[PDB]
Amino acid sequence: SQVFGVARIYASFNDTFVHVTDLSGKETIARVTGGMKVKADRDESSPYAAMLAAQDVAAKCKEVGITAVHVKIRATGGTRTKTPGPGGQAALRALARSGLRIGRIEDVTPVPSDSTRKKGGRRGRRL
Amino acid sequence: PKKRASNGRNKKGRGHVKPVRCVNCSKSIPKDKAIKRMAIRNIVEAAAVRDLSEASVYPEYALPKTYNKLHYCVSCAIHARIVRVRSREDRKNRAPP
Amino acid sequence: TPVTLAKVIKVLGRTGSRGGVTQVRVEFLEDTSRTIVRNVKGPVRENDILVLMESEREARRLR
Amino acid sequence: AKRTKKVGITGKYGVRYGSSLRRQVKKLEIQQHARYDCSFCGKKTVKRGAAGIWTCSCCKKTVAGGAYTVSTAAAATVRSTIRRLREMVEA
Amino acid sequence: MRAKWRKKRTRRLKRKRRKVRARSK
Amino acid sequence: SGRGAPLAKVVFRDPYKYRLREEIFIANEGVHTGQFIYAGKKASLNVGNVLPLGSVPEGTIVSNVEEKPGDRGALARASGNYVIIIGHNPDENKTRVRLPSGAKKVISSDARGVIGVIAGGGRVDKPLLKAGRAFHKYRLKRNSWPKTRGVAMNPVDHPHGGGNHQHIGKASTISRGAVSGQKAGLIAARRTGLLRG
Amino acid sequence: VVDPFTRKEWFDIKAPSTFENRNVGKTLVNKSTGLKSASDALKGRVVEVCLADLQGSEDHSFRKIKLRVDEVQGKNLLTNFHGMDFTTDKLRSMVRKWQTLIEANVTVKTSDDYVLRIFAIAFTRKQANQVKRHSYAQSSHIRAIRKVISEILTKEVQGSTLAQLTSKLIPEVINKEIENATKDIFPLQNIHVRKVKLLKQPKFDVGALMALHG
RNA sequence: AAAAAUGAUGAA
RNA sequence: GGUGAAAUUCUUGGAUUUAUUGAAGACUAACUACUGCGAAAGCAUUUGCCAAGGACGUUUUCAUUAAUCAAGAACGAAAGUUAGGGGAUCGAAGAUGAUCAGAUACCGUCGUAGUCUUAACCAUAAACUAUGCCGACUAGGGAUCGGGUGGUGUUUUUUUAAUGACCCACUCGGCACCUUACGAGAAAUCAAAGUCUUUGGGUUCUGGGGGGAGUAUGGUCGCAAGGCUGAAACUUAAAGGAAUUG
Repeated sequence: SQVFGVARIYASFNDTFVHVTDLSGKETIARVTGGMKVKADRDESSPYAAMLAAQDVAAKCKEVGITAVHVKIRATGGTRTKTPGPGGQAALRALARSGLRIGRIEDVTPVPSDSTRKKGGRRGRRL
Repeated sequence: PKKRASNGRNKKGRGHVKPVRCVNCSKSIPKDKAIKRMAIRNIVEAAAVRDLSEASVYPEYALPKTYNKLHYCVSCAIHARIVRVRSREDRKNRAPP
Repeated sequence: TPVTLAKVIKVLGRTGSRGGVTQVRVEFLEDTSRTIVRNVKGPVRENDILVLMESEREARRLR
Repeated sequence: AKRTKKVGITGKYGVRYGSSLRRQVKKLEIQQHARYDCSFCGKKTVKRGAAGIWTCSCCKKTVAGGAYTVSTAAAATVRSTIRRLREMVEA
Repeated sequence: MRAKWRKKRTRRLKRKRRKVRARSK
Repeated sequence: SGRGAPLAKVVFRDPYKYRLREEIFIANEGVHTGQFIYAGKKASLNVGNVLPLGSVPEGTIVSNVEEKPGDRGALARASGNYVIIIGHNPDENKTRVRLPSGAKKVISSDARGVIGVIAGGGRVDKPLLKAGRAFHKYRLKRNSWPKTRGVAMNPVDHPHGGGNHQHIGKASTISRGAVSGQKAGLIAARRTGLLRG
Repeated sequence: VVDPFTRKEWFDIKAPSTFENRNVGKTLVNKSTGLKSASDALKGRVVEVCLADLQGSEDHSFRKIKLRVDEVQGKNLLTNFHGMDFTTDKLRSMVRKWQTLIEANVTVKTSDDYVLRIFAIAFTRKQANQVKRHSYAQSSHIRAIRKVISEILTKEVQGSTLAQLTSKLIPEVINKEIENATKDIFPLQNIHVRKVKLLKQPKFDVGALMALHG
């Protein structure tokens, strides 16, 4: 009784992608990032930016016909942090509170079973 | 002088282990020495739990968790307050709390 | 209408480097079951009513 | 008695062409003039006629091989790979 | 100065000494 | 003479007339005198056998490969060279292979090749050490040795000739569209200098 | 300049008969144009579905399913089995410390020419009344368990059609029989197939697809 | 995880 | 994208992001431990082949065949060297954007050699337990790995009736750990670093205040880088260890 999409939230540091697609995933509806909700260049990964992006994405999911959405949360992954950025939870909650129905949340961060050498050098990034 | 009977690590019997990389700075640290934490968290924050349970299409959803094993070097663990410098006798305690 | 009335049901503590901001928990007046945590500038009591220009941002910088 | 300390067979070249080139040539000429085991008759009688041609002094069998060795590592690897592919095709 | 840098700069100096003495010889 | 790779004399029976037919194969390494060679669509996958590209599996090492079926061998003929089979396209009746230069090629699966690698490999690893051996090498091939540098000539003789010092004097990279008499140096070079620094 | 969603049809997606309720969801492509038709852009699509939704039960909350569109007829996309996998939360919740992790892996082809890779996962179990801290296995038990798991998996596949494999994956009979076969070697906790991937496909043979959709 | 260099000689 | 903040870069020729494929090289996460194996360096995907090894069991066999070792020999992280293959990633050098008084530093973006492999070299590390090896004895305790013994112990298809896992009690061997030091030590600490002025179980190697200096020179090994061996003149009253208070 509801039409489902897939939200495909990518919550890194430095940015947050909110990207709804069909079930197949190859048709995209309302990909909005925090970097085009804020103009600060450092607040691009903020929860406020993520919430504004998710509100826009829900607005465009409506009047296109998406009523419910499955959720694929993701971090940068690979050899990088694979900890979700600040904006993932704010985008999730904005999607849930902006009229969209929700189902089947899952974490799809790319995790290596083993990997190329990580960036930074042997002694790491020295601050 | 020698600060620690187990110099800074857990390696008695082998000699070489393998490096891991620090999650914060990517410093190479032997696995036996690295400070290791298991981050098991609900995939949805506690303040958003009610909102997502009300917005769910499933009457009885399970609210999955995320599992992530973090490896810290000594400097990053101390800077991030994961471990703290301890008094001379308190250093000998190995219990987690 | 972008004006939200929320009532302070609990004062959490002081925040800010200089201690000028206060963590509070407020419940909405339109519905008395939706509580949020906000950062407040001046002196606050329990049962004080705040005016929320926006009403979705959770308060950061906790203690 | 030991007549040369290191030049070996390249002592025919005297002092010319450079010691590195003489060392490379020494390695490959020792390989090229060695006697090799015959895979057919089991004797140590296989010598090079010309590059790639290896003939056993007895049983007179000739096998195509490497320029300076009877078998190259590539040819052995190819033989093993072809055997494996043959085995899966036949089974 | 750090010991490994004493060693490194001394090694460079020994290279220069060998070079000038080979020049003489 | 003039060839690094040894040759195998392989004699077959004539299917249609009572007589023998001698063929001149490029010997693959490990092939011996007195060995039975099988050629055809139903030949077994053994070193020295001649098979169509379609009938052999992925990763097969072949040599003397036909670009077109029936041209009797065009690819991977020099000593130590081979072709790697890297895939099939049964609907198109094509086989994808890797050539010795690294190029990827698509050939009809009816083209034949010899299982194995051309014999005589490792030949260019040994230095010639002296002009006399290069002389004997090229007197069995053709008159392309020795080579006089263009900058050692006069302007009448070569584009690089002349000058009060030996020097090219203009870029030695020459366009593909240049005419005969101009194409000396590096023709249509996409890049110059030492590869990967 | 132009709204791109005025040229969409919202094709419906149908699951094979080897599942509970057939209606999976919805998808959209484009208006069929004389240059490019919707069918080509709509075939080959992989739709990711939770087996809980395919079966109408929450005990299949993990172990998601991939459905591959094989052809379009009318406004219905008839899918077929394309893969199975566990959810990340399930895998990470099962992989805990102080127990041995046993993984097995086979590649086998069904009765029809569906060559596919089957995985399998199991963990060592503490006995009731066990006082020892960890319950690790002795690396010969692991090899014996892996051998018997491989034979069981190779035996249930290549003796079945892809449909029969799916219809025996849903009730989880392979992991129960793995437990029965391994119970004399070492006790185990979480025996699962965890993943099925398909490597090569046979000819289209649309008759079998229509046998699964009817 | 912004920046922060230096401090003449002897002197119960 | 990236950062503390940026910029260098990419981007309506569609970047980033989504999907379906493919190729390549490298790695072997989670499980993973005060756990295992190896002479050390080291060694973590599956399966097959090849030889090897410790411990245990042994009313098997030989009978001193042993311990430590100048000379001598094999192996020996990383980097580095020669030549071929490979060359995804990261990344000395280099190039660039920042920061800065400067900043060819830290931070950012690239990027050569290198990183991987085959065949040869090199022979060095805080190559560390900064504790040579062999042997004997001296204190309480609980775990753990491998082997063995016992229990009329539990548990699994049939509920002692076709045999693993677990439990209990011992034992040999091992990685260790906790408490305490009767003892030792300058102390830190140590179960050996004890059995040392009540000084002797056997044996090898090394040191003799700090610098000059692991330098010069000679020899020798190495393709080289360099390794090994290795002074003197001269100079100087401390340098150094472990703790205490600030």
